[PDB]
Amino acid sequence: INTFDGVADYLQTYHKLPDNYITKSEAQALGWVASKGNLADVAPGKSVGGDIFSNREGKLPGKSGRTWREADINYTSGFRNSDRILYSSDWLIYKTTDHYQTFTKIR
Repeated sequence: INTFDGVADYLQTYHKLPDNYITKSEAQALGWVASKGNLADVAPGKSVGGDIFSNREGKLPGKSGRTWREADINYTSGFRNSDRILYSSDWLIYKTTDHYQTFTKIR
């Protein structure tokens, strides 16, 4: 599952990202080399997702004790694309299609 709707629904319902996601640290460990654009070479079918998103430009809504995490969307192979899903600890879901420049709420 790696589509906006698909990951959005999965998260709200199962409260974890689907099995095709790995964090950046786990992908680095597995052999992911960002400037080589090789994720799909060292980890076919996998997307990076689950890392904490700091929210410093402060574009997404904050709240006492709320954490934001991210996951890449639409990724198949090559260099990571510009699409990301943003999900809080309390399950508000937002998406970005321009490298966190703008966000739209989707759930």
